[PDB]
Amino acid sequence: PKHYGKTIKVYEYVPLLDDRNINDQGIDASGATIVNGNLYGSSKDIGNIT
Amino acid sequence: EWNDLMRIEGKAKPPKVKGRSQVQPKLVRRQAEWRYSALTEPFLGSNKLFK
Repeated sequence: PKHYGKTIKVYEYVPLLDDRNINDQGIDASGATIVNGNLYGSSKDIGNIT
Repeated sequence: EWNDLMRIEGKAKPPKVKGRSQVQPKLVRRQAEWRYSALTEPFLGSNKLFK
């Protein structure tokens, strides 16, 4: 529609377990504050997942 | 343009300001809203349509 200028914007939602998902909400099993909110990113390492 | 006046879109829309309202009451829609139901009913008053 008119009078909105000349721009259109859309929103894209990334999954839960992607490396692009970066947030400040994370608590690890102990209860402390952890850096990353993803359980694990786009990492398939068996050692890293466990 | 006439449809945009009816639905409040395009040029009929009020400008957007941060500290002020954008409420536009709908006049053309109202005037048409009585006319519709006034006109439709005669064609649905009986079971048969054509004489």
